[PDB]
Amino acid sequence: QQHHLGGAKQAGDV
Amino acid sequence: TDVTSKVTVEIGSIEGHNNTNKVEPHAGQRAVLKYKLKFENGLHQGDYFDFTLSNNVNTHGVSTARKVPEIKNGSVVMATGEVLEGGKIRYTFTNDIEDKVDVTAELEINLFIDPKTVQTNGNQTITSTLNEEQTSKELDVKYKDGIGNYYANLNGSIETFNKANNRFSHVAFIKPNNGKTTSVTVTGTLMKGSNQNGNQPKVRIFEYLGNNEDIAKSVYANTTDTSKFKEVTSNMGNLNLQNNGSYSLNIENLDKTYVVHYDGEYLNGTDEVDFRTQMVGHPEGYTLTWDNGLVLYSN
Repeated sequence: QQHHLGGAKQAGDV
Repeated sequence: TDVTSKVTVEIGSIEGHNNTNKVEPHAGQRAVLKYKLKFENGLHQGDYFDFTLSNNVNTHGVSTARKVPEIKNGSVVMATGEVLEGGKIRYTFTNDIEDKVDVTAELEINLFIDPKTVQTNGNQTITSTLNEEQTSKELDVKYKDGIGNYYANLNGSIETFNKANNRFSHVAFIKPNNGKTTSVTVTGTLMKGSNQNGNQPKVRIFEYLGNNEDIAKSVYANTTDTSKFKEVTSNMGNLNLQNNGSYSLNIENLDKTYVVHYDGEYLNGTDEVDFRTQMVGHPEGYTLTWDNGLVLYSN
């Protein structure tokens, strides 16, 4: 309700 | 000599992630090009062949290095590859091709959906064209949406990751939704990779001047476009930069979408950066936290 959390990851070589 | 005409695609395929027909680039997924190639005899050191990838993919994703795997027969390097302009990959033969008979080779190359060219969810045809032969795959591309509440949406993406020089860049979009938010504080923190002995990051702040519908779902920001992004870094007494890579920024009125572009170093010996953006806002308090991490792949 007062705090929301999320995320993502980007792909790349190496 | 250009010997592209001497190369046969015996087998060519493009696959989505985990051999599905889908790629979720914000979950660190990618596509894969697989080739089995035959070469006519009589080729020489320095002869070369090209193939071209559709502009919806590249071979680097967030990485700044533009490399492609060597073509090998066992441990023997038969040719080396380069990324040229416009989707072109060029392989140039080594001395080891000389006088060989019935040479074949397997090539596998990771393909990363380009956020500049694929800006929204959709079906994308990925192609690789070698010597008139077109290898083709229709893939579903799906992006994430950031994290939101009634008052705002927070989103962001690592823009570049430079291993060679231990630097990365990142963009965060701070977008108002309904009602009125004041006294916003936005922070950026290296959760993994902070160099306590380093330099302060370069942080630029931009007003987004376009419509919200036109913000790329892919998360891409061409911050050089001054019609879309008005730099206000100088206007913003309100920005504190730390030598450990952290920043804090106060926005008094979130009356439009703000963009924070970050360019900083990270600590040598860190395999991959984890960067957290957190926003605290006050309606007329709440927190939104958005983490960006990396998934790195080898060829």
